[PDB]
Amino acid sequence: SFVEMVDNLRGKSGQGYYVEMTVGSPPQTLNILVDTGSSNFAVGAAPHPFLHRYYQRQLSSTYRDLRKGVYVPYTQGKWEGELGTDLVSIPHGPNVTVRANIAAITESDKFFINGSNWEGILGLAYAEIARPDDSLEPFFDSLVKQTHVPNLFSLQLCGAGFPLNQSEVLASVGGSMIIGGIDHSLYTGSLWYTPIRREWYYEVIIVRVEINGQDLKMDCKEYNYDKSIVDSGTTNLRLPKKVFEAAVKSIKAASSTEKFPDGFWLGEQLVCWQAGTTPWNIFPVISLYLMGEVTNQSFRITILPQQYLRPVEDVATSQDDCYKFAISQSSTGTVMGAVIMEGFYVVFDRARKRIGFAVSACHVHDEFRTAAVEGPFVTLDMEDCGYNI
Amino acid sequence: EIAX
Repeated sequence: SFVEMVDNLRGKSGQGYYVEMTVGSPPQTLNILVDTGSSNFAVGAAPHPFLHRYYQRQLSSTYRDLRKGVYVPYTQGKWEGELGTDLVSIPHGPNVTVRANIAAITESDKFFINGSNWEGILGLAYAEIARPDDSLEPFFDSLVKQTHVPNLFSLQLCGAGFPLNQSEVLASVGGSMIIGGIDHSLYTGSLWYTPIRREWYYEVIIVRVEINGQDLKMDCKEYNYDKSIVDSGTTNLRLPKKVFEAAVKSIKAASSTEKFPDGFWLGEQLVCWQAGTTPWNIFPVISLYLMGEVTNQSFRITILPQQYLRPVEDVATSQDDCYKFAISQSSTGTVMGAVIMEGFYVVFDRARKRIGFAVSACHVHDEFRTAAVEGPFVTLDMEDCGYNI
Repeated sequence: EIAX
C-alpha cells in the first residue's frame, strides 16, 4: 500500500527530488523531478548533453498529439516543446495508469542540470498556473479524475548532509511521496494545517516570524508580499527584500564571533570548517507562524540552521565541512523551498484546501535544539497578513 | 540549486 511508496524519491535540495515514472506503450522509464511550484508535466524528447535518456514520441503505441506548442518559464530555467498525451505510470506509486498531458521538451535553457539524474518534471500545483493556460489539465488532476486515488499527496524530503556525490545521489534515500494519502510512520507528533489561500501555487499566509525567539515586528504583509508558496522545486528559503535584510541582520549579528565572505550571505560563496567543527549553536533558529484552521488561531514551524546552511563539496576537495547559505532574496514573494521542507512531513490536502506540517521522521537533529511544529497560538487579524493589490 |  503506502509502504510501497516509502523511500520512492531520490536527490538533494540543491538539484531536486525525483520520482520514477514510465510513459508510453511500450513503457519508457524516466526520472521526474517533483515540483509543487509549477503545473506542467514535461520531459526531454531530444538529445541534450546533461540528459542520459529521453522520451521518444514515435515509439509509443499510445502517443497522441495536440500539434500545439508550449513555453514554460521558471524563476531560473526555461523550456519549449510540443504538446501531446500518453499513458503514464508510477511503479513505486499507486497501481493505476492514466493518460495525461505531456510536454516533450525540444529546446531548453538552464532547466536540465548536470548529472541531476532527472529527465523530466512533474508540476503538482494547480491548473491556474499551467502553460499555455488553465485548460491544460495537470497530471494530478488527471490521476484523480481517471482513478480512485484520493485528492491529496504527501512529501517527506531528506537531506543526507555529507555532501552527496553523483554515485551517492543514486545510492542515497532522499525521501517519500505518498500519493493519495498520509503514511503515519513517516512523522511524529501531530499534523498542523494552514489553509491554502488560493488554488494556483500552494499559497499560504505567514503571520509572524521570530529568530531565536525575537519577533521581527514587521507588518505581516511584508512576509507575504506578494505571496508565500510551498515549492519542493525551489532549493532555498527565499524571502522578500525587506524580510531578507531583516533576517540577514539578525543572523549575522547572532553569528558575529565568526567571519564570512561578503558573498557568503548572498549564497554565492562557501564557508568551511574543520570536519565536525562547524559552530551550529551560533546560528539561530527561525520560526515561521502559519495561519491555522480556526478563528484567531496560528501555529509555528521551527527551522534549524542545519537546514538553511546547505552542505556542498570543498574548494580544495578536502574533508573539512562546507556550506552555502540557503536563504536568498526574492522579488516575487516568499518561497518555502526544499530546505524548509526537509525537516518536515508536508501534506498537500488538496481536497480540504489545506496543507499540513509535522516533524519528519527523517529530520536531522542538532544536539541541544530540535525542529518543531507547535501550537496552538493566538494571533489577531490574520486575514490582514495576506497581500492584495 | 533550483528555482517558480
